[PDB]
Amino acid sequence: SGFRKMAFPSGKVEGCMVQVTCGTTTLNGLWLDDVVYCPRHVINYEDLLIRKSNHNFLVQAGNVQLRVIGHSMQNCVLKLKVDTANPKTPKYKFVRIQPGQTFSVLACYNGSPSGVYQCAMRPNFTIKGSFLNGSCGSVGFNIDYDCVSFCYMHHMELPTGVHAGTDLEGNFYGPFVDRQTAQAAGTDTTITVNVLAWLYAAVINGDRWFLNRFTTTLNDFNLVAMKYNYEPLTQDHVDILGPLSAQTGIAVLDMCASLKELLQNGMNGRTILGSALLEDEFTPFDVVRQCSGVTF
Amino acid sequence: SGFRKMAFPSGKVEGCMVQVTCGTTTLNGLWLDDVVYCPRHVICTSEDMLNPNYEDLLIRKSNHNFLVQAGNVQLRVIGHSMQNCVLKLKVDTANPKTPKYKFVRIQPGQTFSVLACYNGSPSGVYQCAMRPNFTIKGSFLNGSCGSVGFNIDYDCVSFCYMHHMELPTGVHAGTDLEGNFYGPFVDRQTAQAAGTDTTITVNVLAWLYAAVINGDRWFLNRFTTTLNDFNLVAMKYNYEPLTQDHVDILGPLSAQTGIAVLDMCASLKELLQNGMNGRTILGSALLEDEFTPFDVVRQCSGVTF
Ligand SMILES: CS(=O)(=O)Oc1ccc2cncc(NC(=O)Cc3cccc(Cl)c3)c2c1
Ligand SMILES: CS(=O)(=O)Oc1ccc2cncc(NC(=O)Cc3cccc(Cl)c3)c2c1
Ligand SMILES: [Cl-]
Repeated sequence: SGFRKMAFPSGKVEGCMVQVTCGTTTLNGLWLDDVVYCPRHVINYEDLLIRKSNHNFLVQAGNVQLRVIGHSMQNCVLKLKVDTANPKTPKYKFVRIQPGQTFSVLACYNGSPSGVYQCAMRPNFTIKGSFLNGSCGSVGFNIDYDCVSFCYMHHMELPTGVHAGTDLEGNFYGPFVDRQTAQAAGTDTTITVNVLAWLYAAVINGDRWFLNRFTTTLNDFNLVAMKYNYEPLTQDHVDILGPLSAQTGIAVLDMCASLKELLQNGMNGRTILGSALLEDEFTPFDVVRQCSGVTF
Repeated sequence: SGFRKMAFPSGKVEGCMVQVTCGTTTLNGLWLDDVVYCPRHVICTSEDMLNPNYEDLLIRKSNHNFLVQAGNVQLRVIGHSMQNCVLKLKVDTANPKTPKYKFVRIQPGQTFSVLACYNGSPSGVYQCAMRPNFTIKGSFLNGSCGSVGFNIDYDCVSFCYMHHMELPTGVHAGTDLEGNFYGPFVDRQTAQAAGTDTTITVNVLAWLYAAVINGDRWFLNRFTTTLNDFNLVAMKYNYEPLTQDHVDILGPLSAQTGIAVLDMCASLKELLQNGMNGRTILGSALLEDEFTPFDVVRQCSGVTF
């Protein structure tokens, strides 16, 4: 029993965190094999990069200084070739996630990991993270089997306190650029398939007060959900929730009618899994994993 | 900016998790130097759990009855002893991944990270608090016994909790790493129930100071309170009494934000009376009590927005 916002064990990622200094700027880098990946804003980026030499980049792994022997840029990520392969390099992949998907963030300062938390890529491509100055270069990841899938690298904070960054190939999530200009997150929406998954997790943990005898149609549900700034629910989402529907005995459009009643009438002083708000940062896969005990 | 429930990086603890098997029971152990620590109920059958005599069950065991597995390697058990509710298995190999560590016993209201494991394999990490009724609201399934709670301030891992059991309400009970239970619990399948739980007042106040640091002040009022009047009101909402120690501990946050502890107590009093009126505080519609004053100072900036 119990339902917590759970992050993946961070050890495989901790053994990759390094400190990258260029002039006055210090941020975090990801050391995989003989390459250190970090935000290019550590340095017209091609014009600024051409003026740099290998010895201008100081890379520190624990108490050891790594020697930079080459450098290149890929989109908004700087790739620093180092003379030493990381002996702690785990099995890994660079993957680009979609909005609604969740991941763990290992927040670092000066190449030293300080905390791990779980979060979701919002529909407006920002993340509601917890980052201070020096956090740049902190990474997002998932673990599937013994393989670390790196999906996010932190680049900046927006004026609303939310965060923006790139995949590990340097492509930003969202219409953001890595510069000091007028940038604002778009109007955000609630991740409907995730709220439904979280409602199924509450039923599994013995919370059924919100269940009712009613069912709905996908069309009627989407007409109602569009009124509350909820993301549209697709047939793919309905298919993905299939296993949880079979385990609890509540059809996806049956649970949608519960969500419709919760949206139109509120919680009436009640909570669901210790929350007075509808939680949208657990995917259907996160719910099945936390209510099954998958290990790494 | 931002405020998340943050856990410590778990790598230093992952390199200590092992699987302990005794007969049909399999659970987690903590391998530090040449000793594996695990719940003593690993020696029990389900029948034995009603009235187990651990001393009688342990005397019938030999070293080779305990199977310890670290990754794909079998460790050889060369000795065994019981200390309170923890079994200490002496092994022939010191853990090369043993971090700098300490065993610390925490008090209610204190927070810690939990590395939830099954079959000696870590599956997840989350942050939680020791409730005033000595239980923890964790997320654990069967096979999670032996998972540990810890804090990592600087380079030293402070082990404070080892998971032993789930109570009827879904909450969890366990021991410090010396085998002493937190709360009036026994490692026995007996009519045991968690006491009525209360809200950790000093933690809610710390979290209200964190909201002010992140630029939110809608909940403040022009009022103050005496400590006695605050406690008379707080007790009616099942909030823990606020002591002078708690007021002293909140001193730094009071100096940083410019809001006296007893003035923050007055906003808390008003929030309990009015609710949030459709508003949130740090993305929450409930008053959060699982961040200590120390957690707030660690996570938040030193400059108030
Ligand atoms: C603004 S500050 O308080 O001085 O420092 C912070 C604070 C929290 C912060 C949290 N995450 C990231 C930060 N850094 C930036 O956004 C730097 C920046 C600027 C322009 C363009 C880019 Cl790509 C990056 C943060 C800075
Ligand atoms: C056997 S079950 O209740 O269906 O599965 C669970 C579920 C969640 C669980 C979460 N933590 C621990 C579990 N196991 C026990 O409590 C074992 C036990 C029993 C009596 C006394 C003691 Cl000291 C220990 C859990 C079992
Ligand atoms: Cl303590």
